[PDB]
Amino acid sequence: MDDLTIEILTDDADYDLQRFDCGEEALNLFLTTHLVRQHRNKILRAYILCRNTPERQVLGYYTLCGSCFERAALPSKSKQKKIPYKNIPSVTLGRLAIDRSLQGQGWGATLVAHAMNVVWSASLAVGIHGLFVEALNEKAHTFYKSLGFIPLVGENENALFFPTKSIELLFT
Amino acid sequence: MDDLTIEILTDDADYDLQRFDCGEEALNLFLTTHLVRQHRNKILRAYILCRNTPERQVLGYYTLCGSCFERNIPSVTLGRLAIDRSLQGQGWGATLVAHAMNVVWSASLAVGIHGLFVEALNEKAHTFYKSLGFIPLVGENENALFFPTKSIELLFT
Amino acid sequence: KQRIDLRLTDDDKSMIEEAAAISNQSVSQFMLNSASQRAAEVIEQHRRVILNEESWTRVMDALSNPPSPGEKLKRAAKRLQ
Amino acid sequence: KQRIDLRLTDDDKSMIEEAAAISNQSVSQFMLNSASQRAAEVIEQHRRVILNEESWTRVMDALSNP
Amino acid sequence: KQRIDLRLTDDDKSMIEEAAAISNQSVSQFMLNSASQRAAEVIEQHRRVILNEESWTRVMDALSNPPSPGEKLKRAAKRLQ
Amino acid sequence: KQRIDLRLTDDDKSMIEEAAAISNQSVSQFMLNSASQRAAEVIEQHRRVILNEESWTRVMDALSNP
Repeated sequence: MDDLTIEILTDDADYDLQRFDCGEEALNLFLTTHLVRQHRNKILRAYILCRNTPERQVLGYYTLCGSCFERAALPSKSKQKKIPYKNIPSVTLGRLAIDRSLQGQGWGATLVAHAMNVVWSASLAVGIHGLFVEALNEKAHTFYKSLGFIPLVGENENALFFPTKSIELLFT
Repeated sequence: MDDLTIEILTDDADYDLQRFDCGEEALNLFLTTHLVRQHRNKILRAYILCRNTPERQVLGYYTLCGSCFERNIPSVTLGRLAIDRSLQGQGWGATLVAHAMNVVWSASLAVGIHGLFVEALNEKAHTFYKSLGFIPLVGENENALFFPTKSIELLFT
Repeated sequence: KQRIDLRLTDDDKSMIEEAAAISNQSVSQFMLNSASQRAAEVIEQHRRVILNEESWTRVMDALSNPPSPGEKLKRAAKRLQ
Repeated sequence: KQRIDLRLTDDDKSMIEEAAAISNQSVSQFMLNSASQRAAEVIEQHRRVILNEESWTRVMDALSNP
Repeated sequence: KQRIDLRLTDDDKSMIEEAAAISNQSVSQFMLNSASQRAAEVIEQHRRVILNEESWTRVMDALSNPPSPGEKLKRAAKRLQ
Repeated sequence: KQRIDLRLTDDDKSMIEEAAAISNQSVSQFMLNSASQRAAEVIEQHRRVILNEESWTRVMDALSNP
């Protein structure tokens, strides 16, 4: 564990997968089949936390995708004018998993920071207002809440948000 | 002429369609170019006022079709109604409308129909229809009027 | 059976060909389907009366409190008999 | 000015001509306008998905190893 | 340009044949248009987030006055540097 | 049991693959389910239209006479 790095998945599909366990078998099985297939379809960008060795075993991963948001129905908008805005651009961090070996070691947080660094670098090339994450359960919810993510309520409950501006602030 | 009747278009197309003049070029031309083909394609049923002559001199007509109103609720509308110049000012239009209402009442006993819509191009037609009982409508429907089937039923008691 | 011959500009024909290719249809099939769908749509729309707030209220009122047939209409009906 | 011929069934023809009469048009005019309007809808929707894909590619390229 | 062989059950064939005939398309036309339109809307709906009144409010206020990065988050940011 | 030949355009194919991966299905499951649900919709609409034209026929007969 001297030699960890975070690399984008290289499309060759040449890592060591099934010897990976984070304790939640949804994330594990998502890595087993879904991650490489969803990556090669550019439905996501996979980032691999692995050792800088020839064997290259995986200790973590996260996924980034483009996304966009909208409001349900804008009322009383005869105020001055109405230039519609239908595809408001954002990025989603879909899922994030750490091998049980690296639990209790802040690696979740450093992966989150790395994703924010990727999103901030993209910020200067395309317009991106902020970063949603999905929190499937209580532990993920509070975890993301403790980094600054604002919870959304009501049928958007399982989603939190972080503005791109406060990402720029993180890297002053 | 004491020998005029009102009949469905009898699919004969055996009527004197050219001598008819009602005063309005649109209704005359609708008679001569559209009424027969639209009756045959079942977009409307055409009733003809004529006399029992060799060729049934056409002296007036009207059309009925299914419709519905919204914002499906079934209704009939009387689309077009026109009477020759010779018969005007004498109350023959009221008579055709009464006859159209009788057709719709008879239908309403076989099929659910809540009432009769009617179309009014100019203010002349609008005031005419308004004076038979029809309820004026407003806005994008200002050129339409309505008569509940219950009222038609009251008529024939 | 029946045949319709149609005239159109080069540009209209290119737009039609592109839309037929996107639809995975031939030019003839795309135009036929387009025309019959728009015809059906038009007929159905023509049979519907779309009432605004007040007109709807007035029709509903007429069905609740239907007017008595007026003198003029009574007399025309009597003229029928 | 080009020429295209279509063949219908009497049901379709009579329907097109009911619809033509209704919209104050000829049968020829009605069919041409129908195919043109619909071509426009189809092509605008196709362009929407191409433009969405262009957006997706820009952002996903930006999110890859920058 | 490409090909897919679908193996179909005899009932689904008769159903899809009825629907293709109703839309006067060939079976293959019907199936490929059905797949292509459904895939487009699945992708569109997957990428979009619809926000109700209050989630929208909180996202907006976040953009207006964005929050300061908390000490935990900054502490991880300085790890990966 | 049966057999069908379907040809697409590398764009259609990639897009179907992307949607199939989103919904955790095979590319065949996705194509079949899409065609099947769409055929359902279309037959249902055709049924509504048939019922509409029957009630149309019924009123138009009633307005001819008994």
